[PDB]
Amino acid sequence: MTTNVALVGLARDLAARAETGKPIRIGLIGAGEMGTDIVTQVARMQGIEVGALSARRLPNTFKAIRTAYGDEENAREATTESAMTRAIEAGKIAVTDDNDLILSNPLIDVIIDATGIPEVGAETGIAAIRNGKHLVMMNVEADVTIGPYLKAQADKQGVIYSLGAGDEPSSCMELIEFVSALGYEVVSAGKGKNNPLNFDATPDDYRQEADRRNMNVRLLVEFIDGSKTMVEMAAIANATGLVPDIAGMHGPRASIDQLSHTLIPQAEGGVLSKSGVVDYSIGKGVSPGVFVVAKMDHPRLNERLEDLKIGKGPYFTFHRPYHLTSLEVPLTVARVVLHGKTDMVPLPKPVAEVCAVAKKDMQPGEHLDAIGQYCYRSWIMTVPEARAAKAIPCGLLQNGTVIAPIKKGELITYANAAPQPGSRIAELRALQDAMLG
Amino acid sequence: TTNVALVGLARDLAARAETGKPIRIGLIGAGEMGTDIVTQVARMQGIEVGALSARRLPNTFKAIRTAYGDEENAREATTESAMTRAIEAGKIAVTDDNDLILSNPLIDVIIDATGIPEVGAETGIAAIRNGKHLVMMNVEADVTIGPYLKAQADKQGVIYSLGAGDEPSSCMELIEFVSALGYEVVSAGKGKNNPLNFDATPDDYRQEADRRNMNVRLLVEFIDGSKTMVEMAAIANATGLVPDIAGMHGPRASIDQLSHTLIPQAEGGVLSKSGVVDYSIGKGVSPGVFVVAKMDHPRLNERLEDLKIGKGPYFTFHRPYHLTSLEVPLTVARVVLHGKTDMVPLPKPVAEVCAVAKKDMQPGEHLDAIGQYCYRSWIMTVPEARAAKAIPCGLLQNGTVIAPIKKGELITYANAAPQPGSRIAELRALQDAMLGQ
Ligand SMILES: [Mg+2]
Ligand SMILES: [Mg+2]
Repeated sequence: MTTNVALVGLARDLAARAETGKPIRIGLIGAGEMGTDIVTQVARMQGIEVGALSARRLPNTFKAIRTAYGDEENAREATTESAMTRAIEAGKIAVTDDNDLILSNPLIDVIIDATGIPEVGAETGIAAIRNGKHLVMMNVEADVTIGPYLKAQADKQGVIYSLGAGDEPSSCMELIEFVSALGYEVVSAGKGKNNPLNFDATPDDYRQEADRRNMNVRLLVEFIDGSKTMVEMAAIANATGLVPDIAGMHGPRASIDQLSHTLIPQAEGGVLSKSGVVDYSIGKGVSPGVFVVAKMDHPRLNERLEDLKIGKGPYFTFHRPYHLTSLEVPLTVARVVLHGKTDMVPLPKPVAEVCAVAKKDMQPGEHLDAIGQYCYRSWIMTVPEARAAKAIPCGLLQNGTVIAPIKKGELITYANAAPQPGSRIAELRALQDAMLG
Repeated sequence: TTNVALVGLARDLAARAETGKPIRIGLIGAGEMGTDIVTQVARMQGIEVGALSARRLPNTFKAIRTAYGDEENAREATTESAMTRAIEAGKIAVTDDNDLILSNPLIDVIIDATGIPEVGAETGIAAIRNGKHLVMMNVEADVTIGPYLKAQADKQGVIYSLGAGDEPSSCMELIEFVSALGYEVVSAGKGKNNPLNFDATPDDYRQEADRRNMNVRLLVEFIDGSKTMVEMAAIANATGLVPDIAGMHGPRASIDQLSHTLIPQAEGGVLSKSGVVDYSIGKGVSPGVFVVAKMDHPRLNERLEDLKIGKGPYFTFHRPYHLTSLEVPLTVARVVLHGKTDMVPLPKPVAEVCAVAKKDMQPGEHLDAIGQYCYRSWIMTVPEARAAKAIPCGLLQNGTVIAPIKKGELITYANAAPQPGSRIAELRALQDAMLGQ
């Protein structure tokens, strides 16, 4: 009709949900780019709606709705529960500047924080779970810091925790599930980037592109300096047991057609010390999307994949050549609510830690700024290596205090820096560490 | 073996293994596809081949020896009590009598891997009659009598599905995704590296078939387009997409050109309308399958452009692999564990696989078989096939020519008569009666 095709699978399940007259209802925190994308995407779908939308400043909620629909007719201001419930019952998106109204409204099935602020994702995440709501996490920086604790609390409450679909970590998990259900060895998994990283990048280098693209300069810097890649790969590690092969990963030069001879063991001509890793490639054809390199262990299976022109064995590349970011998150919401399935959760025992390296020399008393700025960049390590070094989890570091001189390129540790101790995020991480100890 | 924690369907299969009662497949046909399935299941958890049949008993032992290295796991059974005792002993029961498999109480799901459409029809209705789920690999049979099989499965309370891993069922994965997200499916299908040759015969391929120890008919039906017509018809008949013209356009297009080619003429492509099955000639599409989708909101167009998915409003979604028989056990797992089909025909077919003569023939000659000398498949809409009195291609093997036929001419009830006594002609008449109601 709009789609040109009969209803099948999840599309059919959503249509059946719509026919009940009670759609799945998202409580959406954050009316910026990702939130506006979600509102826009849900408007094309059946059986799923945004019940309520919050922003720090109320006008930005109306702006998001106007961008999605071309006018504000679907928006209705609500600053108490009775007003929010009435709005939703009237078929409106309740808009508010009070997150707690969304977190506690009885008609909201699932919470998504789209602010892009890890501390807010932590705060609203534990609130969602305490209110007995399912939680879909888009903030990967938060997830790699406190995900295991959120997941444990979600299980204590009988709700589902999941990373949202459409970002490299969760998209890669689709490939991992497929290869592993078939009983094949996962040799390496990850993402690519078209151009080399620049670990020295700062907002001075990108402020011009940011202005031109009307976007947050920090998103550019964390892209170029490797930080986002380190985070995303750690999320895959911590959901699978795959490990970085070396701190920071290898990040070799490899096009899509070269992965199966590069991100494999050194004994077989690759760069890896062992099989079972997260890594990434620099080169053409991989981004957007994600990959798994799998090994065949039976000569007949090798021959079938060679006859099918999948590669030359025993290593083969499985590529998902797209990820739609925000746009796929409603699919996670549907799977959670209709099927009781998560798309991606951390394991109970993390295997990797996102650590941080200084981008510049700093003296005691200076404050560390923020990811995507001037002072530091993320750096993946195994948990044992991070612990030996007393590395501070990168997610804790914004506005931290330097307590001993730090040189450009040096690891940020509990010997040379101190997080702001009063954050929900440092306080939740302490609880996670106690749970794990 | 996999290097990763159990997630999703893998986890579901491991939990099934822990019950001590695996999913049990009854496998009919010990040739190449059936040997692939025995080999693939051997590296999976929670799923086993309970029994294997062949026309000639020694081929069952040969399949098992190719899978395992020796024939140890095989045990001949000639009665139900022997078969059940063999399965309970951890053996693969082997026989030359399909009915022993079809009626054994320990068998959960039947798969016919013989590659013979008539046998797929016969064993499929028998599997349903016996209250077993049915996974169909024979697409030639499915596009002939699939609707009837699906209706009879519904009456018995069992599940009918095409097996995963072939172009039609792989494409349905993409169609599900795009349509769940509410996007317009413009075109869907597969690719071929080189131009079709409609005049190909076994003489052109017998040398390569001998060299590769393979059936020459598989090569001829690939080259002459027959398999492509069948696979696109299966997608059509599961979705309501239609060939835009008899035989489809089959334009030259690489993977990067699909989104400007298999789109409407008004927008610079070749199609008369949106919502089709078609195929491309050129690089980078094969192996696997595509959907070209259209965006209907400028923000969603912008997002996909920013992600470098394409230049809008048309975008290509590619699954760059499909593993043939190796994925079929995933269909078995989803059917038995989750009650989900991977692919079913709609109740009302929209496309018919018809046939065209490859050479002049005179009355009294017999038509031979697909992949040989006399005829090739040719997709048509159902209304055009009806109007022309076209015979469904699946009925034609060993049919009688009853009026002169020229090279390139459609095979119709006016110029040929199918063998009337086949299970496939009989079941097709039943389907036509059911559709008349
Ligand atoms: Mg990402
Ligand atoms: Mg095929």
